[PDB]
Amino acid sequence: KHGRNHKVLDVLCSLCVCNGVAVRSNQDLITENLLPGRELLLQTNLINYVTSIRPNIFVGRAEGSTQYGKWYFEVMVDEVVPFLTAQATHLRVGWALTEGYSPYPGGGEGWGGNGVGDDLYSYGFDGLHLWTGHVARPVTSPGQHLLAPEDVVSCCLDLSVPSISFRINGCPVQGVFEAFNLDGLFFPVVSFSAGVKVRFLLGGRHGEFKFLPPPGYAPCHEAVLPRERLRLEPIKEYRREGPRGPHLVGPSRCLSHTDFVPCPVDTVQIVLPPHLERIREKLAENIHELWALTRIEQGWTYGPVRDDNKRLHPCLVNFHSLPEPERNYNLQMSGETLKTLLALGCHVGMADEKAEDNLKKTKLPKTYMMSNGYKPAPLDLSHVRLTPAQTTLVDRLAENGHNVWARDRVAQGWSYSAVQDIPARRNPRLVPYRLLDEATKRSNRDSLCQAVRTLLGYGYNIEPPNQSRWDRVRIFRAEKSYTVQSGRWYFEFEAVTTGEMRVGWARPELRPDVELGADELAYVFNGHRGQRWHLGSEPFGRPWQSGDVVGCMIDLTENTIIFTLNGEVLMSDSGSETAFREIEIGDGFLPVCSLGPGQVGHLNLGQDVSSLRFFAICGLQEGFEPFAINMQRPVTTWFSKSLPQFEPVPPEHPHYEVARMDGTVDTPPCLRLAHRTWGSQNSLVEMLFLRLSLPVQFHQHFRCTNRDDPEIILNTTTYYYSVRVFAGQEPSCVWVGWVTPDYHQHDMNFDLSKVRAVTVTMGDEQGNVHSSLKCSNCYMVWGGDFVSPGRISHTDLVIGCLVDLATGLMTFTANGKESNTFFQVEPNTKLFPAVFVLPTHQNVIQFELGKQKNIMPLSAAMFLSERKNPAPQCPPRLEVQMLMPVSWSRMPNHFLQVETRRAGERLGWAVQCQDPLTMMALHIPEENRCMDILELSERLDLQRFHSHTLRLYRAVCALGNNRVAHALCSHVDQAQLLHALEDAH
Amino acid sequence: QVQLQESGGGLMQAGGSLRLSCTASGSIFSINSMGWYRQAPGKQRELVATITSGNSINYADSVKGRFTISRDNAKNTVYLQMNSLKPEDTAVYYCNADRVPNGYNPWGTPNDEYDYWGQGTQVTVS
Amino acid sequence: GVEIETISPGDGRTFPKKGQTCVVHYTGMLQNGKKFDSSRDRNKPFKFRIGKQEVIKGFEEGAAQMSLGQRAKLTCTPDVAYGATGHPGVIPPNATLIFDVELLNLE
Amino acid sequence: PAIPLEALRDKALRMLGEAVRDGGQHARDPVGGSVEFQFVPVLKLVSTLLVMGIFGDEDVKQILKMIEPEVFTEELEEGLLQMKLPESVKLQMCNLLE
Repeated sequence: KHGRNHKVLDVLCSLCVCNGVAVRSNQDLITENLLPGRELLLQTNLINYVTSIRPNIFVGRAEGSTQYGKWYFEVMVDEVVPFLTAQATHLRVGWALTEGYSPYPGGGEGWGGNGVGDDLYSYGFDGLHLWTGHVARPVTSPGQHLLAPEDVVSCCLDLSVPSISFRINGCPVQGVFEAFNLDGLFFPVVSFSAGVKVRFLLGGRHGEFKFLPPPGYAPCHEAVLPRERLRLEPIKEYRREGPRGPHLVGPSRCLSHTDFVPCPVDTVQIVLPPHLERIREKLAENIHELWALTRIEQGWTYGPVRDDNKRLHPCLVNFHSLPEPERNYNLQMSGETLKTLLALGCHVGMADEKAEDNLKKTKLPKTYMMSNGYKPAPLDLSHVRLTPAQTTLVDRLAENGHNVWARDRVAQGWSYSAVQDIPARRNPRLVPYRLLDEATKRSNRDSLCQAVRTLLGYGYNIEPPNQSRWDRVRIFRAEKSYTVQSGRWYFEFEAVTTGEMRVGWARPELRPDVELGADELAYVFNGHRGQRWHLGSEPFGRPWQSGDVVGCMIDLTENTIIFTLNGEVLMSDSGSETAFREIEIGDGFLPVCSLGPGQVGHLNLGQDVSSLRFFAICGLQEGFEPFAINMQRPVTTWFSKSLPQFEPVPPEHPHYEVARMDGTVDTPPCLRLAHRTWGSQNSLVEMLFLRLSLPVQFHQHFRCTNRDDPEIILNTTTYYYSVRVFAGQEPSCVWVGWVTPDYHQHDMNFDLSKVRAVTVTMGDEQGNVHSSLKCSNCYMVWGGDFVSPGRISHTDLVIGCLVDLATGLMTFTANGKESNTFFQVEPNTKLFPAVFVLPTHQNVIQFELGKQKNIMPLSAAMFLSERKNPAPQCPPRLEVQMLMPVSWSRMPNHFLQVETRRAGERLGWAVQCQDPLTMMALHIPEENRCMDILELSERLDLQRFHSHTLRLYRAVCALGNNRVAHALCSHVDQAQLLHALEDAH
Repeated sequence: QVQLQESGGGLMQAGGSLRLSCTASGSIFSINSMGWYRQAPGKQRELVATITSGNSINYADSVKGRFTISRDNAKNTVYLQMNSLKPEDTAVYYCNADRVPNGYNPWGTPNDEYDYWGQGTQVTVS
Repeated sequence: GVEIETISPGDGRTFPKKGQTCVVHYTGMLQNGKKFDSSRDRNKPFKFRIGKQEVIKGFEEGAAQMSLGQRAKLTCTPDVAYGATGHPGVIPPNATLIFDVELLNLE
Repeated sequence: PAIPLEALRDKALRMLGEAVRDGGQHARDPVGGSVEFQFVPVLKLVSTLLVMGIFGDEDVKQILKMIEPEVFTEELEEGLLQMKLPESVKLQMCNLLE
């Protein structure tokens, strides 16, 4: 009830040994009242790393998108060695969304690394289970034999009426993920542990399907964008092996389902001037002229019989002199071109100084057209080249025309494919013009360049008209245990890709949310523009390029930081060699680098001084020493993980404050939230995500089960809590409900259409639905569109959430009237109470807690000691936690080494790994999340609590309590003990 | 936008007149030409004598036989008259309403790629 | 009532007897997935013969129902063996036991 | 409870050998964060195994060599006695020599 105190463990272990003589009764009582629960103390066991590999394919569904709905791929297993290093060889195949499925090595929810089906963004199948949201549903496949070393998994996805289906060795798997989220780009993905070999069969030249695709399902190999080639890559990698060493990688650049839609500028509503008519005639003439030249150049014969089969030119006259449909076919060229031109800020010239008259007509007798003439009015330009503004205008117009035509095809019902077929309404150029390959770009822009250069020959006026916050920069800093407070240190940073990869030194308390140099906890240099960064940005040095290495050095004796580039010291604007000076030693300094999107940098701290280039040029004679010169093990780093994880509200938060008001009488013990700086400076209005620290856990067995009636209250299985929304706070901004421990969405302007949901429809071989259970990571009322919300009134809206831990329902009520939300969950689900609020008032929300008639308060659910206590209370464990966007995460010392390569045109791409790798994972029981045991090197509170837990274990098994020792062998096993022995970090 | 349907099939001896009616309901954007293509069983689809708005005549590679193809623009309907018949003429005929006319492509690639297809109809010859 | 679902197929005919030593490697789990034993980390399978009651009697029933070389699950309900009251400090009272087992080298 | 005694028997030898070789060269990243945290648990484990009698003849000879190569020659270069140690390591080593 009072939280994790390291002194209560001291009390417990002092309760065990009486001045050299142990008391068996107390030792057994501790081991029977604390250990069996596995809920208070931190559990730990060894697990394997899980790595996921995807093809370079992204398919998505959107309104008016240029991509097909049906896709189908497969993976064949070649060799699996199960139970290498005493753990089941994880192997799952499925789809995954491009926004949300970003598994990182180590950590993860529950136990072990996260693979396909570990969260609601991905949906997997390991052979006999359908994995989704870290919950396995046993599927009734005809084989039910896992993924054997000889096995085939064919996976298909129909994005319209969303469904994902699997087929093992041709047998239909009796289970389908349905009605999932379409907000993103699905990609094929295989998650695996060490010791597997599989071949990715995408179809076509990239492998051959051993089973036919279902009717209407296109092969996945033809979804490759024309700008790229097929390749196997990790999902989201912050590290990649290189020649000199590991290369840190920033956040990847990813597309979106709205990027495959064309959105051209409407030009039919654009009015036309008489200038359009005046210029359009001669522009159409010149179009005919350049074309006649091409007709002469091509086999196209000069035959006025108008027969395309005999390659005959229809017009065959210098003046266009055509029938009406041909004439307007020539003129609407210029008509639509000038409409798109004037839709922008561009005007139209009127033959300034008779420039068209000045420009002459140079006829060439060699290109004589038998019918048109010796030369069909060549209209040679007067060496008027295309202005760069004009060329950008051409590409702009080319993009517009391509988008218009693609929109037409899409409205007709066309889809993009790498191969082209006409009957199935498929095109290889239907992708938007930004995603187009350069050749078709040239083919589209050639005629437009000719038109623009003709207009420039005439007198014409020339005038022109991933990336989310906390997901754009990856911060790699040295571990907090390597802080330097004295001496001369030097470390290098190679810039493999030019851009924003700010490099320098930083304080140990570098906040990962704030960018480097925007605060006082960083001293960095941004070589994208050369600008140094400390509490602002100032000009310095010079911009870098590819291959440039920055040898950042610090002098604690001289209180300076100096940046050198390629062996020469970078000087400031004033000419001072030192970039920063008078730098207080303070707590210490750490090497740090913040890489941007699609950015690659090689951070060489100096473990190999021979590998430290330019160190002899700068640093060796100056007295500077390589960072970690004599260190044997490599320096561990901490990347700024972007996973949104709930953490407690700081007591000194500059804007939000949590007040712990006492229950008193006619009021329940409640946690009220207030906005300190509301209606003043720094009055930010952002979507705040809040939850209570303790979860309520549904019963494992789902049985049918004024004055407070004692027998009803003794047999009560339901629990109640409520949230008060004050008069100032708009009810359209509060979202009252529950969240699973797998909620990691920090998107602003949250709405119930942005929740993660999936219905795992399990069925029978005949087709009858076995079950249609639903899975979601959060269950809230639609407070934004609440009938209770529907006019600003002084009343306060109280929303109660009656949850039956036995039945499984979570019925909501608003102001006594029962709401029509009846979310029903599966057994053994933990559900933290939560509200998401957009602050519109100083008094925003209040977690009232408490109880009603014949209902427990929520404290009875959270706390087992107060299970039968009907008095509402707020023990110090209960607190309000706000969602953090990013947090520090330890980079694993060794990563799973995966080799991906194509064997041939028949076999195709193959993924292989054979190097076993294990980590010890510390698992928080209430939050259902685990991290490295090595990660406790900076989390000192968890370090101390776990150390005193180990001390309690030793004290309770001490003095020959062999029964307790046997009991403790389950919590701490031989493999864990030996790995902790051999673990140097 | 422009939905066009081709109808008219029959079986009779060589020399039987055949009226093939293709109706294009929609905008006049695709009125520029009414192309016709025949898919013979096991043979590359090949081109028919095509008319552009105003009934411009242009004989094609498979123009063998009497291709009396005409069309009205009031309801955008094109009728092809196969007066002659040959055993090799047995094929599925498809009509397309497209804004590119016959052998007339000065436009860009997208404007050359505007094309609307149709159902088509199998025609057999005794 | 031990529920059995096969995971890795095997021979399917050589079910153990009274008198045959089942060499078994197993990872014991609680009903909530809380691991409470495993012979894999001890790297010796715990070599029990059916009929001496060295095991959970549900473990005996499941091992008898299995064959040599085939993974199965054993859903040992608390009423079976020490499910009702397990070695204090390992198994909570009245807890279903999931036993992910496979037979090897049946003698 | 039983644990593979031969496994611990070779593991203590190997681990304390690496500890001695890493302490012989001056490194700024000792295992655990300090020399005392690097050596005290391993010396305690080796002493417990020695008094329990798990170590064999050649293993005892290896421990003796790693304590001091020169005086304890059976017939690393820097012995475990010569190099500077903190008081906890000194106490555990006195218990080891006892």
